[PDB]
Amino acid sequence: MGSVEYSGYLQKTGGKFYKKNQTRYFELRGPMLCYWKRRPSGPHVSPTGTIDLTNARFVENPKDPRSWTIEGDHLSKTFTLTADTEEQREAWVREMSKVKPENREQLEH
Repeated sequence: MGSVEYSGYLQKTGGKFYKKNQTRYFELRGPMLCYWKRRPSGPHVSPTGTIDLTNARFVENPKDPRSWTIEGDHLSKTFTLTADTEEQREAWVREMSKVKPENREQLEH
């Protein structure tokens, strides 16, 4: 797509060794997720990095409904995305489900 469908803040691991709980800006562009060290001056600004969430599965942590576990065939690695609110908890994944995939379907055999 390239356009933004949804954006907001999430909690994640961070600090030098990726251990500490830090807040970062996230921005959803179709099946692609962007994240930023800081808020951009505009959509033309490059993100810090992206995650391919095409046909990704999202499962709640049994100890923390707000902490999503993200895995899928197109995913470079397992991610954790922790919401701040109950509304975000649900909306986050829902918005990432409304979007259409861009990648070609794979053979599961």
